[PDB]
Amino acid sequence: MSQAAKNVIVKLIVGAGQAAPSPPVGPALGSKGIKAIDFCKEFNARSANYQPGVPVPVLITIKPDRTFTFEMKSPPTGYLLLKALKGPTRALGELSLKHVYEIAKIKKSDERHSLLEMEGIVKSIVGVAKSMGIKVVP
Amino acid sequence: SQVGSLPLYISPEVQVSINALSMPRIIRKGRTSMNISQNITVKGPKGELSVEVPDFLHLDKDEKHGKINVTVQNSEDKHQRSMWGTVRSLINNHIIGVTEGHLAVLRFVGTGYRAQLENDGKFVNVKVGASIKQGLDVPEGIVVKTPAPTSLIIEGCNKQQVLLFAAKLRKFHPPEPYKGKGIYVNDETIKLKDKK
Amino acid sequence: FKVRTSVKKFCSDCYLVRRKGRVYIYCKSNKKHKQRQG
Amino acid sequence: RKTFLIDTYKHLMENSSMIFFVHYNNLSKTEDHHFRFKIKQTGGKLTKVRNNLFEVYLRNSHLPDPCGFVKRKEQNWKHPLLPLLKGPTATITYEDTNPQQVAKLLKVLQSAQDKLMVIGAKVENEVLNVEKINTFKTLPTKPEMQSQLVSVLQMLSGLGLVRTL
RNA sequence: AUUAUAAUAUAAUCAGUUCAUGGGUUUGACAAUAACCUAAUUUUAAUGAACAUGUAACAAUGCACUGAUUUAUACUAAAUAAAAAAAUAAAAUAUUUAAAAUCAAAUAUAUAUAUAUUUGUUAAUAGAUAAUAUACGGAUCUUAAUAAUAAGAAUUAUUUA
Repeated sequence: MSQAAKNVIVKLIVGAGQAAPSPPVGPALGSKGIKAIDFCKEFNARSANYQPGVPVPVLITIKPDRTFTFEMKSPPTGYLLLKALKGPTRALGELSLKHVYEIAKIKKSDERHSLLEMEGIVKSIVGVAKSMGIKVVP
Repeated sequence: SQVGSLPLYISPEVQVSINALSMPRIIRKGRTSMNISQNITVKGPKGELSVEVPDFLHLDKDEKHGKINVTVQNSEDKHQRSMWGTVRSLINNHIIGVTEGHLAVLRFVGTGYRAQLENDGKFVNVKVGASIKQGLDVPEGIVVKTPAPTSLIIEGCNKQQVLLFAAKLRKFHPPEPYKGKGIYVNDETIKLKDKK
Repeated sequence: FKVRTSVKKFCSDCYLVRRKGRVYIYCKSNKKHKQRQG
Repeated sequence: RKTFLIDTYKHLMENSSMIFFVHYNNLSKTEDHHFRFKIKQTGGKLTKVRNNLFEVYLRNSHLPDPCGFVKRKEQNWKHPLLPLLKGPTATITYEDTNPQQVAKLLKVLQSAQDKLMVIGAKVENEVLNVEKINTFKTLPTKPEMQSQLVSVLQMLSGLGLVRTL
C-alpha cells in the first residue's frame, strides 16, 4: 500500500538563505505545515561564508512531516556571471569563455552542480547570459 | 472482433450452455437480416440468466484450462462482427454476475436527501426535495439494501438491469453543479462551479 | 443544445454520436459544446 | 545468434521486479559472485548478454524467439539505441524494477561501481529514460510487497468493493 | 504521399525553463516577447585549459497542446508503447477525389508489338423551409433459408436480347 507519495518544497520565487525564520517565508512553511527556526542552526552550518547571505535557490524540501531535508544550490546561477561582470545573448557585459569555465568550476564546486559537467554548466552559463543582461564570449 | 476473439474463462461451478429457441424470431433490416435462433444460458451459484442470440454465432467449449471461445460464420460480414463483440461481452458480464454479483452504490448528497426501503425491500422510497413522495418498485432479480439512509446499494445478477435501475433512481435528482447535490451512481463525479 | 447545419467538435472532450438519423455532438467537459445537426 | 541465449535476455526482462544488467568486462569476480548471490536470494544465475543479437532481442517484443537463422543485419536498424550495451554484459537472471531488491544489489554494485558499467534505463513495462533515471531512482515502484510470486500476486484477494459509506 | 505492420491500452510529464523583457500580479497562458538548449551517478570550492566517440554527446521527446491560478502551485501535459504467419492486406497525418499524367483496355498504321487515336477515377445523410388536401399521375415498389411452378425493384450507374 505504501508508495512514493507527494509532500511540499518551499522556494516560490527562488528565495535567499543565510539561515533565519524569513518573513513570511517561514510562515509560508507554516502554510505547508512545518516551522523554520532550529533548521537555521543546521541551515547556518549550510548558509554563511564571505557571500552576504547569497540567495542560493532555497531548496527547502519537506518530508511528509515537520522533519525535513532542507538544502540549496550553487551561487545564484545568473548572479555568478552578474557578480563576475558586476545581440549575442543579452550583450552588455561580456564574459570570456575562460571566465565562463572559471564560473563553471565554481558551480561544479558546489555538490548540487558537481554532478553537472563544467562543459554542461558552461552551456547553462550561456543560458543565464541569454536571460540576465550578460554575454558569453566564445 | 478484437473483443470477441478474447476467450472466456469459466470456473467448474458455472456452466455456459447453448441451444435452439422454441420459436426463433427474425430481425429484418432494410437490406440485411438477422435470425435469432440460439439461446445461450449462464447458470451459476447466485442465479441463472440467458441471452437470445443469432444463428451465425456459436460457442467453442474446451475442457482444458476452463476456456471457451466464441466465433461467427463470417467475420468479414460487418453486422456479424459487430454482434460477436457484443455477445461475448454480454456472456462475460453474466459470468461475473453469477459468480460474484453486480453492484451499484448510490450516495445521496443534500440536506434531507436520503433513501428508504418502504415495502420490505419491494419499493425504494426516495426523498430528494419534493412535496409529493417519489420512488419506484424493485424489479425481479434486483435486491436493494441501505447501510445508511444517505447511501443505498442495488445488487443483482444482470449488469444491464441493476445499472438501469440505478440510473432510474438517479433521474429523480441528478447532481447539480452549483452544490454537489443529488444522487451519485458508483464513481460519478461533477465539476463544481465557482459560487460568486 | 446548439441546433445547426454545421456540427464540428470543439474540444478534445467533445464526441460525435449518430442517433435518430441526426448527428449529435455531446461533450464530457464543456456543456456549451452540445450540438445537433438540424 | 539469439536462440536460447536471447531467451535468457528475455528472462532479464520478465515479470516481477528488481533487475541488474552490468558490463561483463571489468567486472570484479567477487562482486560478480555477490551479484549471483543476490539473484540466488530470489533463486537464479548470472546470464552473459552480448550485442548484435541483444538489439535483435529488444527489436522484437512478445514475438517468436529469434535464433541463428535471424540476422542482426537482415533486421532493420531505425532505433539507433537498439544495442543498449556497448560490449559484453554480465547480468544475473533478475526481474524488472524494485528498490527493495536493487538496494542489496546496489551495495555490491557501489563497492566496484567504477569497474562495472551499469545499463541505462530501457523502456520495459513502463517507459524508462537513462537521462531521467535520476528521477526514476528518486521515484521508483512501491516495494510494500516482498512476497511477489508466492502469495499476494493474484491470491491477495483484495475485496476493496465499497470502502466509503 | 510519409511514416505499417511497432496504437487506443500505459505511466511520467521532466534537464536551460522559472524562456528572456516589462511586470503590485505573471514559474503555462498578464499582455506583449521569444522559441530552441543542456542534462546521459555512482559521488563536490572563490584568481585558466577544445572539450574529447565513451561504442557513442545528438535525440524538439513540449518554449508545460491548452486551460487552470493573483501569478504560481495544483494541474492535463509533446516524449508513446504493451499486443505483428510477418505482409500480401486492416496503423496514423495529411493531400487528393484525377486517365491531363501515368497505367490498363482497345483501334489504327508498319507489323513479331513499333508509333498515333479512343476508353477507364465517390457515396450517403443534413442542410429541406406557409397557408383549402397527402399528391412519384395513382396504387405502390428495396425480399426472407425454411417452403409453393412460383417472389426478390417497379431506384440509380453501364450494358444484353
